[PDB]
Amino acid sequence: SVFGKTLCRALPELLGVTLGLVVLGVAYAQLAILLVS
Amino acid sequence: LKSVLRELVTYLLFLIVLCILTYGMMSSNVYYYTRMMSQLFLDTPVSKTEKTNFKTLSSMEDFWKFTEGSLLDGLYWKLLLGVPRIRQLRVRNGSCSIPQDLRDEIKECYDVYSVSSEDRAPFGPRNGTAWIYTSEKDLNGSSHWGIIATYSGAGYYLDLSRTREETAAQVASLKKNVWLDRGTRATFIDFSVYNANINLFCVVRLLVEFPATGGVIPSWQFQPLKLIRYVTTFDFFLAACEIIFCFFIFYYVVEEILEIRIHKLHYFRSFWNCLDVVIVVLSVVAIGINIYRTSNVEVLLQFLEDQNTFPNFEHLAYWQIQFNNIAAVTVFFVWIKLFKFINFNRTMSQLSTTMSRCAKDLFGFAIMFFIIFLAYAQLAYLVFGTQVDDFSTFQECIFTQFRIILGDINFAEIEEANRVLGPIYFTTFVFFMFFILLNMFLAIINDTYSEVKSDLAQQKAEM
Amino acid sequence: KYLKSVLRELVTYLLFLIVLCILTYGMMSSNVYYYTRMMSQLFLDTPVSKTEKTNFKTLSSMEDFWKFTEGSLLDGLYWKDNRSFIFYENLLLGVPRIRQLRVRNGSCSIPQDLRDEIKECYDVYSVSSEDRAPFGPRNGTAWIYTSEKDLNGSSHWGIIATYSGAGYYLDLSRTREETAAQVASLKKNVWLDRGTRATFIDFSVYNANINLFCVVRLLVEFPATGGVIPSWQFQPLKLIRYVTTFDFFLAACEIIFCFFIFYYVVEEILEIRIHKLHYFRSFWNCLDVVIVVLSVVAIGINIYRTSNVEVLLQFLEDQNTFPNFEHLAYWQIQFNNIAAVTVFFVWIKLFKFINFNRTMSQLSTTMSRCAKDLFGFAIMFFIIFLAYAQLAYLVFGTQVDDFSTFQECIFTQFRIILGDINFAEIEEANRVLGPIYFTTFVFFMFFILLNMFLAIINDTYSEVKSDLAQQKAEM
Ligand SMILES: *[C@@H]1O[C@H](CO)[C@@H](O)[C@H](O)[C@H]1NC(C)=O
Ligand SMILES: *[C@@H]1O[C@H](CO)[C@@H](O)[C@H](O)[C@H]1NC(C)=O
Ligand SMILES: *[C@@H]1O[C@H](CO)[C@@H](O)[C@H](O)[C@H]1NC(C)=O
Ligand SMILES: *[C@@H]1O[C@H](CO)[C@@H](O)[C@H](O)[C@H]1NC(C)=O
Ligand SMILES: *[C@@H]1O[C@H](CO)[C@@H](O)[C@H](O)[C@H]1NC(C)=O
Ligand SMILES: *[C@@H]1O[C@H](CO)[C@@H](O)[C@H](O)[C@H]1NC(C)=O
Repeated sequence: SVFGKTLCRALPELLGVTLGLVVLGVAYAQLAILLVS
Repeated sequence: LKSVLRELVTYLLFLIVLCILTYGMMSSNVYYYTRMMSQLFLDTPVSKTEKTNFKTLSSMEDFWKFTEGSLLDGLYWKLLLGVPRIRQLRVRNGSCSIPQDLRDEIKECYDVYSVSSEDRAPFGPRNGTAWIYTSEKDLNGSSHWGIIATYSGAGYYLDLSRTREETAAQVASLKKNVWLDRGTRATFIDFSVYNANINLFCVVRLLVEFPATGGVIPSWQFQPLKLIRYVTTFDFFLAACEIIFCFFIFYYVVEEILEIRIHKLHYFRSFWNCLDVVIVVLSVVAIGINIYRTSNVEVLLQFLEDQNTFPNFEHLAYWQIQFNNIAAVTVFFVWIKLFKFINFNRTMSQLSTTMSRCAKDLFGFAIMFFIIFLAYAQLAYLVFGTQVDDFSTFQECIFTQFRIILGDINFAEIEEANRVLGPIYFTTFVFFMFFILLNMFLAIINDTYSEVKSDLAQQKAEM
Repeated sequence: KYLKSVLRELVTYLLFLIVLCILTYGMMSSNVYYYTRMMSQLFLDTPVSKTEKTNFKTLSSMEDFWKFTEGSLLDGLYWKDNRSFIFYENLLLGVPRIRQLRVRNGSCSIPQDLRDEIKECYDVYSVSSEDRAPFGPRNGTAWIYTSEKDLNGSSHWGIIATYSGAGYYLDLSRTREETAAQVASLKKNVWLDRGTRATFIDFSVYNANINLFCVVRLLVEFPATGGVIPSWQFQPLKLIRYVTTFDFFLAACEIIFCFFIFYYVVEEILEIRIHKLHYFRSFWNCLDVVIVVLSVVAIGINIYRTSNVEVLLQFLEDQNTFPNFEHLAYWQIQFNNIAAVTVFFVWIKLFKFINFNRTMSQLSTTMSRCAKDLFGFAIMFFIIFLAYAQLAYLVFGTQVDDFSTFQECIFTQFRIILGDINFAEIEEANRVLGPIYFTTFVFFMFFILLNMFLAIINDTYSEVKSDLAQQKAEM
């Protein structure tokens, strides 16, 4: 019974990490374009 | 705590201005023009009876055929903004020492290109300007930094005409009275075009270097520039965006100078205060070298060279690329600064502190990782240096090792080049950099996360 | 005190590293790669003839070899009895030589059942089953056996087997017209029967501009099951030294390196006799022994390679013979391998001195207190790895070309982890037990077995961190 509980309580932290990676990925994408390409 | 919302709204205004200002620098015809010029040349084959193009040059006669047929075909259809120029750099006979044993068979030697060994001597049928060494300053050139070596600005040059009647004649004369002898080491072709209806003119520089061991190596540089074709459609809007960007930068700099001067005696005791000053100085430099670039381009709106002089536009391309790079860095840092406005969340404030409490340990791990990475790179360079074409230079060994990590190994020629010590490099690299050294990163992160969360829990839940 | 000793051990190591890096930079340039690249593309990419499209890399039969020998080979070899410059710069030293190895008829035993069906058999290549009798129009050296000792040869270790240095050879000429006639005469009186098992072609070039020889060898192997397997080797040798001040600088650096190695040997002898059988447990004193041994081996190889240059001297008074430069090319490769490994170990030895501040000794301690567990688990991991590799070798060993040999199986299984598979040939090679292998391997390796190294290291790091923090704080 612990797998569902640990996948449900640890959802906000994973979502926050995903948000941070989305921001850090769009910044890197904007640097990648315009630099040489 | 109301200034936080003021900073948030100011930063959002700045970000919306900057996003538009950088979307205005992603025109469709700045990249497609280069892609269509790099295919109009470099891909069309020689006149006939051959399939090799410039990208696959193989000999000297191939270069002569390309110069006669394909170059004089793509330049003239059936503007040039001045006239094309062709240049040669060569070395001196007897510039190296032939061993006494190998004599009576090898008379002359031509050393690899170097400034100390380059010759300054007249040619044979020496009536033109392409048979006398002119100094570096007299050619208005600086350097190229090619593949094999770096080439000076001097050499033997010949300005071409403006049509198929007074151009092919001198090229044929150069081929008849032999110009590219065994001593040649580099050949340059320089010209601008301005064949685009939109201003958007591009300069092109083609290099063909002859190594000291036979063969040819080609290289190319295509570089488009900018002009001010101001229209009421979208250009006044971008001018307003640029001037309001300058106003925003002025506001930011006066703000930061106010706080640094009037209180706290030192502004550089955090991370967000050592970042916005960097952004401000980069923006000031970008504005300066943008105004200067526009002023430089303004005067040269001539198109009346009348095939008398050769335009020299490399000085403008240098500033163009510098401005592009500095703007790319500025936009990236502006986007990074966004974290300050979302770090004070209920669940985002346990990962930021985790990643800031272990920065010293992460740097300490990165140094250890890079030492071993570079040791492996040097070993691969020494072992597979002359065969694999992936490990041909150190800068390519590093970039290949960074691609084995991303699951892009070839391994077809690594094992072919060396049956023993070829697999030993690969398997040990994988073992000691995927099982042992990429598990030392998450270990530090996990320990820091656990201790930070425990401290926060015993702090909040207790009080 | 102790700082003086650390500085004494650090300055000498820095000087050693500087000397080693100077030598390594001097023994590797960028004009050496393009030399080999051009010489390779000249012979290995040009089609055998103006009409065909097969090159040396894709020979498929014994007639393609004769097309290549009277074709691309000569065109790329002679380039217009004056001397022949390959790219107008590469002088062709001496004359090329073509050699052959063959096994004798009746070297195996046909089963009695169909002995009236098949007449002759020729075994796979082996020294015990090699032909020695003359054959054909036994005029000269192309039809008469010549032993290894009388031919100045050595083994090769090709792809299928390890060939000796003997056989039936022939030295070609300096001009194209005579070489074409010689090869045509060899082709008329059939020189390549069913008994041939290998064929070698060797030559050399100089390129006096940058003083650097280049030795070229081409091998064609005819397996007992019919077919052709080609192989090549271009080696940029360097024999004539001391013509530039840079060469003298390198000689001085080599002497200094010898001095450093002698000093390190003396220091090792001084320290071993103190801690008898106790000296050999630090991983920093079990590593210096490796460096010393490798450096001594490299010094011996370099001396033995630069001292025996008799072949060059013998060739210098006779520029109309075959220059035998294969031994020098072999020892150059061996020296490069040894030097590369030695430099790698010397670079790794920086952790002796760099691990003297906090947050640098925590990582070293974490590595030191979990090495035993890592070795213990690597034993199990590699047992399972070898079991899977042997299963794949038994099931896919004759069809997939990635599991053709045991080593190929191991390397393919290492590449599967990175995410580099085909799986289009694995499935069609065996519809059952092919997918089972792949699925179970992926599950037991990515899910369960690679998640244990991380657990071990993560546990040990936290244990060490807590231990050090408790020791320091509670003092
Ligand atoms: C280069 O100089 C040497 C020096 O004597 C001379 O022998 C040789 O002929 C010269 N090269 C040519 C092409 O004349
Ligand atoms: C001399 O000048 C003419 C053009 O006036 C040129 O064609 C020729 O190549 C030059 N050199 C000679 C005649 O040796
Ligand atoms: C270099 O530029 C100057 C500009 O004043 C010009 O006078 C000179 O002729 C140029 N050099 C050439 C075209 O070789
Ligand atoms: C090979 O030897 C067998 C006898 O062992 C003989 O019958 C056969 O003719 C031989 N083949 C050739 C090609 O000489
Ligand atoms: C064998 O005899 C001589 C050399 O001994 C040679 O000229 C002749 O062509 C050879 N006979 C052949 C190949 O039939
Ligand atoms: C083998 O080497 C010796 C030198 O000791 C030489 O005289 C002989 O001709 C060589 N054998 C050949 C080239 O077949």
